[PDB]
Amino acid sequence: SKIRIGIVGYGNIGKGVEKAIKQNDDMELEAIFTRRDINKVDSNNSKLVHISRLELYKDTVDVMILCGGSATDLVEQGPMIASQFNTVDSFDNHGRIPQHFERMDEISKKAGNISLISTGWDPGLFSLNRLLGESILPKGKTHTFWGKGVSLGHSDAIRRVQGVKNGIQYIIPIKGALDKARSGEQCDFTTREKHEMVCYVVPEENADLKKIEQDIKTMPDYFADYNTTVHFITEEELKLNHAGLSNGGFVIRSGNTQGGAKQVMEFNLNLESSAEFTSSVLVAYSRAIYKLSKEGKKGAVTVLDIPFSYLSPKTPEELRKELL
Amino acid sequence: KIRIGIVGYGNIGKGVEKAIKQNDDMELEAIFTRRDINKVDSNNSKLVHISRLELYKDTVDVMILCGGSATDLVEQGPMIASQFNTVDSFDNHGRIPQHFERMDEISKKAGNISLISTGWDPGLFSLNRLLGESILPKGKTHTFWGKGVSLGHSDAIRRVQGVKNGIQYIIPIKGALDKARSGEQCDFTTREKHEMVCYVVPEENADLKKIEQDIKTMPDYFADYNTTVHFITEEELKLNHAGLSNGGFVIRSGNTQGGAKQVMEFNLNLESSAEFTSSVLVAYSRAIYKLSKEGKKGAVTVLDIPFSYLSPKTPEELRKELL
Ligand SMILES: CC(C)CC(=O)C(=O)O
Repeated sequence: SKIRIGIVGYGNIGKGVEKAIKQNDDMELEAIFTRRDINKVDSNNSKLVHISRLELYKDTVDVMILCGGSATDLVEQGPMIASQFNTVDSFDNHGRIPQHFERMDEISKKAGNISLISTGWDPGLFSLNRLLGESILPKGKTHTFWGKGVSLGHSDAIRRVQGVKNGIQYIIPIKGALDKARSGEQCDFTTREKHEMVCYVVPEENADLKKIEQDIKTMPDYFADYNTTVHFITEEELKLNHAGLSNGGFVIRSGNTQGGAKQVMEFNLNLESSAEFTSSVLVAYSRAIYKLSKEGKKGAVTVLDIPFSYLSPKTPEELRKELL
Repeated sequence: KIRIGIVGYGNIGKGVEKAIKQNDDMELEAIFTRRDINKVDSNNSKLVHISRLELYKDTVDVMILCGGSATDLVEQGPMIASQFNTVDSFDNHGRIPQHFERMDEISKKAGNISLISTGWDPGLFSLNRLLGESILPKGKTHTFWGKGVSLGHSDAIRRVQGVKNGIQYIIPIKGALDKARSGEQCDFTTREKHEMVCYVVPEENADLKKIEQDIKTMPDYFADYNTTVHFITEEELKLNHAGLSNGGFVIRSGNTQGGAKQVMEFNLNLESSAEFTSSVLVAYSRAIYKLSKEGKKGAVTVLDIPFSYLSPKTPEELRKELL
């Protein structure tokens, strides 16, 4: 009696979800809903179904994983699906999370369904670890760093600079700050001390390299506040070595005991494929939502409300014997 | 406001006392000791003889069992659970299933809740082993225990004839640790992951030292590890081996469909191992308090508790701040 999963959106995350479901013997992919004309997108991928027929799958989908195609509804249609299915999404706008919760909570309850919002690595796993850290060590400081990954906005920003043909940006934690955080010494970090930015640019012929470097570095709202390095490369090297699909980060709680003893907790991720990891997280949490939906849990929930036991297909006894 | 009772005043109990002070929503009702009334009125404190534990019915919300002995907890845990909600750090992994059943039976019948085996391992490390396995079902989990005392093995060596007193350390092997992190995945033998270093204060007759190295051949505890053994004086052990610091690593190295290297790591660097356990116990007491009020009964483990229950903040404050 497999868990029937439904995927909304067939972008990198939707594709990643489909893949991860193959690593989970207790799950079955029922359908992948897409806005694209599946008449063209072929026909022999039995799973593809046009988004207009989503409603027809109310009795065949236990959990719908929202992988926002890659446009507006990628922040606007959790509500529309929630009224028909139990949902799981990775809404990542931290500032608007409180509001997303309320919206999904109303719709979820009103429909007698459960909706998991803001899961993934951050929000998601990183959130859980910040929580754990400040709960276990009430006195101390939390430090989150976002490992080497691309900042889409920044790459577009770089492309706006005169003389720049193409390019990519990376935000990278500064080892100095990581070491200090990991050491027991407490401290607050300035933006400039936590992360640096590295750009790899393909210049237009001629252009003026020293000038591009300074236009990027002094760029307000993007690089001005960070130590920024600019490397010049060819289009080939960009395509070859800057796919930009990797990422990671660190969540560190530096606390002090009562007598001044230094206690440090750390959680970190090293992901060769950011999207596929987010997808794996989405899938695991689908198992939890399915379980909670059966127990009649109603409304919206975050990773903060879910016991880790629900993420596993093993029985409580098996977990206590093998992993505790 | 949450009334805490501390059972046992060893290093963990002491650590719990101080940890409670770091929590505004908590209050220490009493510290229960098994020390004879052989005292100077005590020496003054929050210390109360264990025989009076029963008098605290309906004045204590959670009894944190700080005993470091899993063997004693076998019987003591059940006794307390029949009277109060409890939280313990039963650390004998092989016997957890039994401890769980016994505490479960007892707490259920008494309408109380009993959290067993919390701390850093069992506890935090257990949670991360589960998280790793669930997130990356296709991979390998590797746990290492940073440099520090292993305690059990300290008493273990204390069984070798000729050893009066001693201490033992477990130390992760950098090579194994780095490989685990690489995401290359693989299997390590016990010997490839940790090494053991002992310091022994010997003799009962200026005993045989070559034989003392009965430690190296000791099944289970040692032998599976490259174990070094140093002989020192009681004096040396006292001033140079107060093994308080410790830590460890829990790494999940996996691959997603396609071979992409994905690595998850959780680790601890603790200057005061006992006090960290104390902090963990206290935070979990809050969750147990909350659960008890919800009518939850029976035994639970860290695996059954949502992280939100560990915080005094409101569900709204957590989403606005930490999510
Ligand atoms: C989704 C992107 C537009 C976010 C962004 O601005 C960035 O990553 O730099």
